[PDB]
Amino acid sequence: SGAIYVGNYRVVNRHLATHNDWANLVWEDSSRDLLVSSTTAQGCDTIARCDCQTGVYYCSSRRKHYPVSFSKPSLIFVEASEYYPARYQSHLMLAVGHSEPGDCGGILRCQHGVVGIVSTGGNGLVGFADVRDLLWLDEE
Ligand SMILES: COCC(=O)Nc1c(Cl)cc(C)cc1OCc1ncccn1
Ligand SMILES: [Zn+2]
Repeated sequence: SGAIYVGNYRVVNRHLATHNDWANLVWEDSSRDLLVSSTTAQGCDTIARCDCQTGVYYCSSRRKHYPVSFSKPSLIFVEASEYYPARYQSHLMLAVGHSEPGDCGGILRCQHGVVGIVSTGGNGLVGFADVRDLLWLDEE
């Protein structure tokens, strides 16, 4: 589990969104595994605006933050889980890093701020849904 809290937005994995998220919906995209809902309080996270390929992510199944190198956001074939059929995920970055299902929502961050959240992994893979292209998270 986990979310990004930027401005009056809450960014979560679409597959982990609650009824309150869906009832206060701003934007969602199944191909990216992302959903954004509105919040009453302002958040403290800042979004990175960059092309970094190194950063640090939080792994709840280890209670640890790990430094990683990660690929650029791409369209990458993702095998079945309980939430989607084997399908093509978009805006996804991969790293070698330990991963299990409930890890989704952990933040990946670089020197500029929040890069994305955990979404996929296995087999020593961890996939991050990128948020750096969502420039509107910084306004309104
Ligand atoms: C074995 O069931 C699939 C599963 O839940 N795997 C998975 C794992 Cl190990 C870890 C995370 C955080 C997400 C995951 O799910 C998305 C996903 N499905 C498949 C392949 C890669 N990423
Ligand atoms: Zn960066």
